Amino acid sequence: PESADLRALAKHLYDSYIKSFPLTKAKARAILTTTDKSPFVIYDMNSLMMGEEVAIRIFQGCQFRSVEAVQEITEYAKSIPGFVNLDLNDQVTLLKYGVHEIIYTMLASLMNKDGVLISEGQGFMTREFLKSLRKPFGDFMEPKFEFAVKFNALELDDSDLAIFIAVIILSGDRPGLLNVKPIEDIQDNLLQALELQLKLNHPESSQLFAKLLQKMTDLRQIVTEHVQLLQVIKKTETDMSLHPLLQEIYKD
Amino acid sequence: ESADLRALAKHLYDSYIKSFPLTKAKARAILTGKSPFVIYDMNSLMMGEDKIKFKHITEVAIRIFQGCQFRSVEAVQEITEYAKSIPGFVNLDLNDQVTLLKYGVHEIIYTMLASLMNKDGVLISEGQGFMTREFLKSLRKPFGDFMEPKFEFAVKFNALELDDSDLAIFIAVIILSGDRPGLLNVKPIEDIQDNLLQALELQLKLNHPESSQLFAKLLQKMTDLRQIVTEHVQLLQVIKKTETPLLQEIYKD
Ligand SMILES: CC[C@H](NC(=O)c1ccc2c(ccn2S(=O)(=O)c2cccc3ccccc23)c1)c1ccccc1
Repeated sequence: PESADLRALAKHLYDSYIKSFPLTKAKARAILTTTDKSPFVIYDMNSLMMGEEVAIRIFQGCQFRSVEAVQEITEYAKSIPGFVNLDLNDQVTLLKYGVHEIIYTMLASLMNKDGVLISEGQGFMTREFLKSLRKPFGDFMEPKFEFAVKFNALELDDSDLAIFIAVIILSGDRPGLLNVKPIEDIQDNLLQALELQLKLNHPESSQLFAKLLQKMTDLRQIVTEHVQLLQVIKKTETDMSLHPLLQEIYKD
Repeated sequence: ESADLRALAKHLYDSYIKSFPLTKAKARAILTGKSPFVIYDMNSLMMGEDKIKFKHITEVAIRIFQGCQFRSVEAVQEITEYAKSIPGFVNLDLNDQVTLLKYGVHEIIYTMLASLMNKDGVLISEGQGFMTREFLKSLRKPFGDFMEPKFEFAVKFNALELDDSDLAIFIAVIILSGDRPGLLNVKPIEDIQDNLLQALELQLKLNHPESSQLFAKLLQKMTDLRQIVTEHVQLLQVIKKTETPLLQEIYKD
């Protein structure tokens, strides 16, 4: 039926997602669970030193990946049908507020309860090593880990994720949007696509669609705690700097 | 099974009716016209206190806040009784029942508060009154900023045009959240909620067939509710930091 259109939309978004994100969840899980693709593990200072201030070295590295990620997400967004046709100011707005939610959603795919893949999967940084950086740097990663642990339990694959993150981008409740309605119509179509996708890809997973949507609460709260941490760093490390792209994303 | 979900929908509606005296259908009749005393300024407030029987009258802003808390306490008892009607709820671990209510009553209170609101104000005292939104945000800081976010929420929420039969099932879903901190047996909670969510989905499709993804949009509101509740405590604490005994006990939250 029009189901066909919805499948086509799912298929389109999956395709674009692979084109946009060079480290998929499927690649990630395969690394986490071979010989040619095993990661070097950083769990302390010497492992770090052999892998290549320390907490600032790590934070800066985290910044660069963050900037790279926003770049990927921007490319993916433009593939979402209708997105580029929206008012430019709104495109920018949608990007600014969607970027964190997508970054942490996808970061889950790179995480297990013990650590997180880095440097395209070549490296693996342990939760405890990150939990042991000087305050409050030692505390930026725990809520992401906790979220990922619950989120990974949903057992979503890349094809699921492609649609879900498209749904996130097209959030008409973002502050300062000029034309809510066209955004909401793209999102309605994306939601229907997502719903169908979940029903077909996880036909035993009861009300998975609802549980996925419910996980927006946790995402929201994570973003909030993160900006608070950024505000402390601002005043303590005045020698330090946020990347301009990241600056603009946190302005309001 | 599709008949069973409607059985559940109907049971929850009947219970909701027995538990919540002032329903949305009732409130909306009163807001549109078919008649309440209005509070739009300081003079009208005073006249309202000697017209409408207020049960909390024991600054001005403080008096209004205390009344809002009297009501909330009342609502907690209504929500509690309603939750007992939710199939499976009583059969849950007693500590878990207590936890679901404790973390759930606030989201539900704001949910139902929206049934009593429009862009211009809110029904009070069982619909005998109506306090204007302008008169609320005319109150001194921090008090002028406490109902505004509720109003913004309600406007958004009320646009979904839910009725009481819809809301009954939505509220039950909220109570049966398996992510409340400190639960001991999450399984039967999520189980019940799954059943409630199937019920809700079927309810909305049969009662709002023209609204394609109403289910999803309602689910998105649940996160809005958590944001509201989270933000509300951040003000509530500082209110215990402006208010300076048995009474404090009665309203310990
Ligand atoms: C968009 C927000 C952004 N980034 C994050 O909040 C964040 C944190 C850890 C991340 C990512 C993306 C990957 N990881 S990671 O756990 O794999 C990671 C943690 C620590 C150092 C890393 C260094 C390089 C690559 C990944 C790293 C984003 C941000 C904002 C301000 C400052 C720093 C970072």
